[PDB]
Amino acid sequence: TNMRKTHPLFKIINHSFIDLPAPSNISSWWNFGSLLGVCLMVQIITGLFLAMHYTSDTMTAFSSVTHICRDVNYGWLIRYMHANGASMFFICLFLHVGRGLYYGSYTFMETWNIGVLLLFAVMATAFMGYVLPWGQMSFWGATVITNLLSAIPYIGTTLVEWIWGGFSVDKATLTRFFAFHFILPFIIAALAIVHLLFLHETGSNNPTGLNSDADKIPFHPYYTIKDILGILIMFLILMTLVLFFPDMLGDPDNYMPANPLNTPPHIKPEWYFLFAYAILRSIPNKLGGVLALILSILILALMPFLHTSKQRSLMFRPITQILYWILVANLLILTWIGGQPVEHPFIIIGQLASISYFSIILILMPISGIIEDKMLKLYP
Amino acid sequence: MTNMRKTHPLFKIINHSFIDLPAPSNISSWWNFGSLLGVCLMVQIITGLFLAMHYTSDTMTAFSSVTHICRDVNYGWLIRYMHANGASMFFICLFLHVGRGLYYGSYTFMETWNIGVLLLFAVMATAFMGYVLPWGQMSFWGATVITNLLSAIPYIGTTLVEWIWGGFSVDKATLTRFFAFHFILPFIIAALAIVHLLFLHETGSNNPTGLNSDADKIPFHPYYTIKDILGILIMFLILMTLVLFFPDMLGDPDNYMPANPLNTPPHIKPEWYFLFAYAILRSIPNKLGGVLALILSILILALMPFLHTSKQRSLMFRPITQILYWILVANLLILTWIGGQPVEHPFIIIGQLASISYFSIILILMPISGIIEDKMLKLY
Amino acid sequence: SDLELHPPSYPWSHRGLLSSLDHTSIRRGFQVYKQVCSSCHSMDYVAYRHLVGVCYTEEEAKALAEEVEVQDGPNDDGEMFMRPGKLSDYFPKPYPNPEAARAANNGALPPDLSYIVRARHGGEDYVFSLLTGYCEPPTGVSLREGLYFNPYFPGQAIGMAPPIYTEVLEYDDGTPATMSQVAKDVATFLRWASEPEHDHRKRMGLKMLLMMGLLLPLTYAMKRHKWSVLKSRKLAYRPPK
Amino acid sequence: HLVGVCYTEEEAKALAEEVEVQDGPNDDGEMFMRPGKLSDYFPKPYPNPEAARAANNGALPPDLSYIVRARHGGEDYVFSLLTGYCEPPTGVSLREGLYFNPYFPGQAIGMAPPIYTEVLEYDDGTPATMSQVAKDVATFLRWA
Amino acid sequence: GREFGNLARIRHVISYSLSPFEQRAFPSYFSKGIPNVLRRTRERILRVAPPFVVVYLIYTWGNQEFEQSKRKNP
Amino acid sequence: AAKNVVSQFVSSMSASADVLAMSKIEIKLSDIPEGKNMAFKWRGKPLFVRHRTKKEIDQEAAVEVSQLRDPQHDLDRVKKPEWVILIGVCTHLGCVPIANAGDFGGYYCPCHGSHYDASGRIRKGPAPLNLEVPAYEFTSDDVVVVG
Ligand SMILES: CCCCCCCCCCCCCCCCCC(=O)OC[C@H](COP(=O)(O)OCCN)OC(=O)CCCCCCCCCCCCCCCCC
Ligand code: HEC
Ligand code: HEC
Ligand code: HEM
Ligand code: HEM
Ligand code: HEM
Ligand code: HEM
Ligand code: FES
Repeated sequence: TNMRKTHPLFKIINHSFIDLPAPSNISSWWNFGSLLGVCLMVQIITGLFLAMHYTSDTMTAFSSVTHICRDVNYGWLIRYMHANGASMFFICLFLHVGRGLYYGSYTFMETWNIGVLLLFAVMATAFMGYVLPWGQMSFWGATVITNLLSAIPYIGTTLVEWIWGGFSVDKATLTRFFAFHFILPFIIAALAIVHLLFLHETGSNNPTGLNSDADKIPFHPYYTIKDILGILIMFLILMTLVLFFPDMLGDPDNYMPANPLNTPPHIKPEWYFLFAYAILRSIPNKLGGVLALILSILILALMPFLHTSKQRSLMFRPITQILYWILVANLLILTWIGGQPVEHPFIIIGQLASISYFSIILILMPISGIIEDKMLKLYP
Repeated sequence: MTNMRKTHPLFKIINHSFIDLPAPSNISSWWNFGSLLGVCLMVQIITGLFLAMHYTSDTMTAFSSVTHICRDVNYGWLIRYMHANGASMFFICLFLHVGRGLYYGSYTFMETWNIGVLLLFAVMATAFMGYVLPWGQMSFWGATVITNLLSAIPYIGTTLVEWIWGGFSVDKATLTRFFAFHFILPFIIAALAIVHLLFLHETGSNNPTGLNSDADKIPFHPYYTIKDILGILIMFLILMTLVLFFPDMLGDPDNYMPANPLNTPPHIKPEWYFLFAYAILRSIPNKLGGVLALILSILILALMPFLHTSKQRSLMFRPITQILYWILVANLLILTWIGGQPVEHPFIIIGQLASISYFSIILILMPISGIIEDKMLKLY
Repeated sequence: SDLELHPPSYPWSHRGLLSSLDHTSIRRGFQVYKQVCSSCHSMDYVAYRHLVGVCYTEEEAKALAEEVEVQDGPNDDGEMFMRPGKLSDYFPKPYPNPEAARAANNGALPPDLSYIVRARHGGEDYVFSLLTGYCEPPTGVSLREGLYFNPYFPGQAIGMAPPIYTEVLEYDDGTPATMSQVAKDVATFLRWASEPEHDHRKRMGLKMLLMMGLLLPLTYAMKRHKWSVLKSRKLAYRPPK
Repeated sequence: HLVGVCYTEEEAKALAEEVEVQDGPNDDGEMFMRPGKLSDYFPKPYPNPEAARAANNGALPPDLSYIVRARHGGEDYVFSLLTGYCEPPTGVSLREGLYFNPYFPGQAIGMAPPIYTEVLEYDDGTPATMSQVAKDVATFLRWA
Repeated sequence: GREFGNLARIRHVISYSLSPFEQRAFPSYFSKGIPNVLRRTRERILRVAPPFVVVYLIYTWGNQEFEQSKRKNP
Repeated sequence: AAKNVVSQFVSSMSASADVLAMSKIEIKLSDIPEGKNMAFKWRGKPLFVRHRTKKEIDQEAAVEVSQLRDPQHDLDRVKKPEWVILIGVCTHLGCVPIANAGDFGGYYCPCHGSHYDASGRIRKGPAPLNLEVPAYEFTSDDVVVVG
């Protein structure tokens, strides 16, 4: 008789958010993915209120951005909220991925694959969105990334000309990047619905890695109020970042208009790309660097086939815990190296960091799992 | 082993919706039309995406960008005129779909009907703002006329219209926000259509007889799949002979001039899918009353579930209400013809009689005819 | 040269977390820009209406806008004509195109100073270090004529002549116009020119800090209520053996 | 836009280099007067519509880029307008600077009758009668 | 499909809970929190901290080596 | 907090400071004599303003209302009949009318030959309507602010 279990619109809400059985012991890290959804929604809303005054022509892009920040009522709040929300979105995304790696959540293979497709989509969305304000570093980072994407033999030059709409980054590139940056978050939202559907088919994972069917609680009100508290905390960091220091994560050189004649002495993207850029500087080969970038994103999708243990989480695997924190440390090292000049000693440090990164993910972690199985009297 | 079609968590939805969905065997070609609408919707989106790749929402560079699409972009004329003529064909399929729902008694599915009315409002708003977008003379003056009749609302109309405008008249703020809203609205229409199909699939579809069709039901594949491919190809035939042979028989010549606030056209009218609404508006000598009558015309279309006073669902065995239905359809054709005419003799009295007969047939004469055939068949 | 010199951290009155700008300094720096810096540099994104309620009143900014001529038009015979400036007009260009700016300044283009403290590392401190930092070049370097030695400019070869000296202009409020005072005032004004929303942003940040300091413990209290339903749960086992 | 339609690249290049186009600015910061190129648009007679109204006595001559598609009748309207200049009937008086064309709305156009017999010379030896010139320019405006 | 009532088979387990209106929201907060925070820190600090310590060391070494590289070589 | 942020976004959708700057910043001066009509640029449109006399007030009041192509009397146009403030735009094609001409001493459109009176009512031409009177507010009598 009740509309919660009978009405077909409310039935999906009931079985996804109200009466969904959830483990009672999942920590605050399980907030983060839900935070990601809110971040995406927030970005879309702010993006819509940025689309109401942005003009996507090269003569009136930077001027339209200054008109947003100077004449539109609280347009500075909307634009800097959009930029710092993108940064906080990548913070939540990195912690969501690292939690999936630590607690063995990649055994949900379809959920993991939809996740890495979402990661590729949001990285492309962020890159094109940074191209959009048409600053100096926007135009020069776009030119650098596309002309290194031109490194595929016999296909690369035609592909980068068709991506550019011409010989370089120009008005056609800006218009098509505005259209593509508009269209991508809705595809991201649909893929997030498929992500949640693939998760809810099999249930979620607890930090101990055991079977949580012995003790499960309804999602409401427990994780409802936990997610509300997480949303409030995320809004605290986001509003502190937008209302006190709007430029620790930005670049001053993007406040100059785009000059094709002038190249900057240092060209770098944002920090969530920077470590990948460090890998892109690690190998002195064009095509090898491009494949290093693509495999540096795709070995996360490869890791469900790298599980050689009979225990799921890392809570009872201390050597792989140490090696995982060495991996996160190496990621911080690569993030620092990516924003450094191409000069000694950063070359050998970046090469050592990339070698350590691929060695830890590819080689050392299954060996650590095998010897942990041997020491627990499991492996022959 | 297992059946991958029925057990995969993603393929189960496609299997339940388009493969093994039980459908009535005796549904006619009108049951193609709604599926065609969905196809036409995504066609619009695809063409719109490419029209978003070369268009600049700015009053100095909107008309010039449209001419640049028509002349300089490779096959840009084809995609633009496909977008416009597919909008017209989208409304053709819309009116035939709604007329199918009215004739065959498909409005007894009340939640599906009201969701469809919401989709109808959303697509009308999308087409209105999209017609404003190329910034011709008729675009600017039609936007001015619609916003002035919105400003006819007492004590909140002026504030609402200067907040919709972003200023004291139609300017580049209005153009940019109309571009943003015209971009974002079809994805809302797509999600709402997903809800529309969800409610229909949990309530089942209707046969033209109106009887219980559970005795003779067939899978959607491979009958209605190939029937809808044939309908899609016929819809492509009409759309392609409209785009390739008569590109401007439905278009407005005065839209091919740049927008001038100083010069007003001698005749101002909206497009042909707004003309019956405009003729209903123009008949009543009260602007608040005219807007009230327009909104309540679409709302009595929404209210049509509550006027069903007959024991038979469809109009297949109800010839008096069939006659009244065709009087209503011909009256809609008359209102469409009057809406493109000026306020001269004898169009005022004809339009007033047309609107009076339209509201009388929808509200009064159809339940009276239903009661008359109920008595006349000894039903009560 | 390749080696650089980072500017230090000067203790501005707006350096703090909630400390707003000094609007008298912004007014004095606007007078500095109008009297000194407007001959070579432009302020394309700041109009005369932005000064109303920040440094000047409505009539004072109206007089400031009326003091300069704007090429408006076209007239009914299709001609450009001079008109007195109004409040809706932006600050006037020194040169119509950057090519004449490069011609009149020996190749170097003076940048538009609407974001010059937002587009430089170190902010307006660097601007202060550019203005009070001119010195005699050391032995070893011999820069080309038309250039000047500034150790804070990258490459240490700036095309800008030193524009500030003592009593370069007069102040209407009787403040002594030393070179350091003029540089500090124009740095405050250029900080305002990049962030007109600075004081409002800090006020909203103060309200946010108080508001979140109110609502983090309260939301934590409701969470601890609903989850202390479960956090005192006691479980026991009764096997029949 | 004329190459591959009516002219070769050499003929269209000569047509572009016939007319002069303002371009610049130079390194000194001044606008110079260069010969035209293939990428250049067609030269405007007036820089702004105000001098257009001044030179043509208030009336602004419109852009004939979509003048076929902006008018009912298409090129039939252009052909009837150019070959329909007739004397006004009795009962209506026409002031100086206006001309009677019945196909114009209001029937008092401000355009002086532009074409007559042998108004120009054709390259291919076609007899340049008024109706032939009007038909050719209507075909060209339909192409435009 | 995977709702309550058929998740797992559990026998002979007794569970006790109170109303939230009978128990405190923060019962003995720091007296049982600071020992538990110190205990969790004790169990995890030797596996978390030394990678970040050696990252800090490599970062400071790289900064000073960059500054020595920019320095003159008489 | 929710009411505040909803107010922020709603105020963002409203009219910006740039479009609010282009209105209500016009100052009509007192150095304009009797009978001298000039155009100001208001909201992207020409605006004719002229100072008149009582003779033209009585002349415009002598014109009836019911026989007009567009019925409007002089007091319903302006509450100060000695100041005439209209929009100098031809309502048919968009030309610029020329004031202080004709039988009644008003606007003249040269593109087609339209004759207007001093108030702005249609008297000859293809224009089917009058000239729209903009709203205004009263400062000290030297200065009137249109809009
Ligand atoms: C007889 C055939 C002679 C020719 C031979 C060739 C063959 C032709 C077909 C023969 C068919 C034989 C019979 C089989 C068909 C079924 C019966 C049928 O259709 O009968 C005709 C029908 C009778 O009415 P019926 O619906 O059967 O029942 C009503 C209750 N007495 O009658 C009707 O439906 C008549 C409907 C008339 C409607 C007139 C409407 C007038 C007003 C219109 C206003 C509309 C516009 C309003 C605008 C207002 C604003 C300006
Ligand atoms: C004409 C003599 C000028 C006067 C007056 C002012 N400036 Fe200038 N400035 C001028 C030139 C030719 C240049 C470019 C020199 C170059 O090598 O690029 C500049 C540059 C600046 C800059 C930018 C410095 C940078 O690192 O990008 C700033 C911040 C600057 N000038 C400040 C400034 C101020 C505050 C002035 C008023 C006192 C001022 N300038 C006047 C030429 C001239
Ligand atoms: C200067 C004497 C002109 C010559 C040479 C040509 N035209 Fe013209 N035309 C002229 C003016 C001042 C106007 C303005 C409208 C008016 O009131 O007269 C026009 C208008 C046109 C139009 C538009 C007609 C309409 O109804 O909008 C067309 C289609 C047109 N003119 C065609 C045309 C052609 C084909 C010409 C070359 C033979 C030509 N004009 C020359 C003035 C002048
Ligand atoms: C469909 C929704 C979105 C729209 C309409 C949108 C629109 C815009 C616009 C107009 C800009 C340029 C204005 C500016 O300078 O900030 C922009 C910038 C940006 N966007 Fe988005 N965006 C959307 C979603 C996203 C998402 C999901 C991300 C995160 C991946 C994102 C990341 C960015 C970034 C990083 C910038 C650059 C910020 C800056 O340089 O100022 N956007 N976006
Ligand atoms: C686009 C950004 C993303 C969004 C919006 C998103 C959304 C979500 C949501 C809502 C959940 C369920 C709540 C939760 O468990 O925390 C979830 C869980 C999960 N996500 Fe994501 N996710 C994103 C990115 C990713 C990526 C990149 C991966 C792959 C590394 C991933 C893998 C997972 C996994 C494995 C789980 C389930 C683990 C568990 O529930 O214990 N997600 N995600
Ligand atoms: C999200 C998908 C869509 C996008 C991105 C989009 C984008 C655009 C753009 C850029 C224009 C201006 C181009 C031009 O007309 O010269 C336009 C025009 C138009 N659009 Fe859309 N549109 C979309 C969906 C739709 C839909 C669903 C309809 C309704 C069926 C529609 C109806 C129109 C109409 C009537 C025009 C005016 C065409 C004309 O110039 O005559 N659009 N659209
Ligand atoms: C906006 C575009 C629309 C789309 C894409 C759409 C889509 C569909 C589809 C795919 C079906 C199932 C196939 C069929 O039986 O025709 C359907 C059926 C239906 N729709 Fe829509 N629809 C649209 C507009 C509307 C509107 C405006 C209404 C309300 C008047 C409406 C009411 C219905 C009803 C009542 C049915 C069930 C009819 C039956 O199956 O017997 N739809 N629609
Ligand atoms: S053009 Fe002015 S009255 Fe017709």
